[PDB]
Amino acid sequence: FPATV
Amino acid sequence: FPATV
Amino acid sequence: GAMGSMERASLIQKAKLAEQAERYEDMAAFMKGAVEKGEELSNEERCLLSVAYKNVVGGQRAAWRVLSSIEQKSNEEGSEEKGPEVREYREKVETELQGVCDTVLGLLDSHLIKEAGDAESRVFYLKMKGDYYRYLAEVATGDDKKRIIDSARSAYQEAMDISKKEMPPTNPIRLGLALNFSVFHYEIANSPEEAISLAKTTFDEAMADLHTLSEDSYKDSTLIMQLLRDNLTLWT
Amino acid sequence: GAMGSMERASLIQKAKLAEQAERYEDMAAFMKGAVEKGEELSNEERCLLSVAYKNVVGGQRAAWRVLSSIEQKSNEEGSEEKGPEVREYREKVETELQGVCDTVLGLLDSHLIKEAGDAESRVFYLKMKGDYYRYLAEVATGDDKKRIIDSARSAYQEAMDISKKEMPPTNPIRLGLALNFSVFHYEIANSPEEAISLAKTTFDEAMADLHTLSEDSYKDSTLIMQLLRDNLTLWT
Ligand SMILES: *SCCNC(=O)C(C)(C)Oc1cc(Cl)cc(Cl)c1
Ligand SMILES: *SCCNC(=O)C(C)(C)Oc1cc(Cl)cc(Cl)c1
Ligand SMILES: [Mg+2]
Ligand SMILES: [Mg+2]
Ligand SMILES: [Mg+2]
Ligand SMILES: [Mg+2]
Ligand SMILES: [Mg+2]
Ligand SMILES: [Mg+2]
Repeated sequence: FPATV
Repeated sequence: FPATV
Repeated sequence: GAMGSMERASLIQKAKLAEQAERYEDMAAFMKGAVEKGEELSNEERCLLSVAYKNVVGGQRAAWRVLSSIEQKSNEEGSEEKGPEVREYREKVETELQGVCDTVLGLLDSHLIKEAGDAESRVFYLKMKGDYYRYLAEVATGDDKKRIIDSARSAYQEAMDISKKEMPPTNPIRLGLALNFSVFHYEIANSPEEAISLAKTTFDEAMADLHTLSEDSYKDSTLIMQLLRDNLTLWT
Repeated sequence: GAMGSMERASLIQKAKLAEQAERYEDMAAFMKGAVEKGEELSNEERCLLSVAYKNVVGGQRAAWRVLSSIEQKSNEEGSEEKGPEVREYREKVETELQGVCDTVLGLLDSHLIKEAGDAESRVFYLKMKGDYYRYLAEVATGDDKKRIIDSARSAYQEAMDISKKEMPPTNPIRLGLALNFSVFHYEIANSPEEAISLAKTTFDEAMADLHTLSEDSYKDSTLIMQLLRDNLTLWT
């Protein structure tokens, strides 16, 4: 996972 | 929690 | 709806309790019930809705990735035929994930987006629409895969267009949208250069606007800017 | 049962996949389906059953404790009346937890215990029976509270009697039973001296038997002995 919000 | 298994 | 008989305020209160108890499926069901009361959501209520479903689907995605990895290793040459069980169980998790995405997209379409007139609400909901089509795209393989990808792109793009016209570059909703759309480009659209360009331009434009912010707003904006930098470091 | 049409071996395979994916509710449903095939369980299958339900109910207990703490703080003097919502939601989690306990106890009574003739299976199932009555006791307040507590005590005691006659003092099932029965004494029966005496005697008798063990068995026995010591340190 790359960062997501 | 004390330890239980 | 099983929440139809509960007061809107009680649903919101219980969603907050469920969050404290880390009961995210309950939290999502409470927030679904609150949305279905038909009234628009406040900023805090939108946050509760998004956090609830992000946690539910995040657990499903993590499980799907574990099972898909096992399924691929079982389909290599030299692996022993383990039967249909891995595929079946991956499909079961996948169908449950698709159901959750369809539920969220259904709430956005009926009727959160059409009643959202302020930038902060409309951008937030369009970002969510892009996110949940993105989660569908992660598992999609059929005739509609390209249309699922483009539904995510279209939602994100409309949110970007509104955010660039109506919000400052440090607005956390605008930043979170750009973060996620950049990940869409990298992981879904096979467009790493677009992902990197979007993350860098977003970061730099926010940096130049931080001087306008209070300490509280600075903390929120810089938190998401750090995520942009984290992804840029992963990708370059 | 929703698992009635699936092969026993496929249920066990999927329970293992669910464990890898940290999908413990699925894992428990698969193992429930396997038990309901009517055949006795192997040692590994008993482990899968116990780990699945321990994780499900463990999450429920943690959530119940969060909500009960909030409920008690809302009922002190000076606190603002927040309405029935905290109690209602604590009750909802409590009812779901009781349902899971009733399900496990139902599997043990129909018919795992009555068919368990070897010490390793019978002691394991009687320990589970004590554990799930103990979880019911943690939330019990009604006319049957004392009988729930005594049902846990009775199950644990029968398991202890068999374990002392049929298993070495280092057997991990015997050790885990004693660990949990000791916690029952401390937390449920308001008998801290009995809890401490049981943990100390169990630890010391296992210590004196470690010299008989292989390296693999030593690792399993000493793991549980460390938990006994951890509790003794908490309590003294
Ligand atoms: S909505 C949750 C409150 N905001 C935040 O936690 C953060 C500052 C990270 O911003 C943010 C969160 C979420 Cl869930 C979505 C967006 Cl677009 C922004
Ligand atoms: S049954 C799981 C395998 N055994 C263990 O992990 C351990 C050595 C801790 O022993 C053990 C586990 C469980 Cl879940 C129950 C008992 Cl009685 C003993
Ligand atoms: Mg009303
Ligand atoms: Mg499918
Ligand atoms: Mg551009
Ligand atoms: Mg069969
Ligand atoms: Mg009750
Ligand atoms: Mg004694």
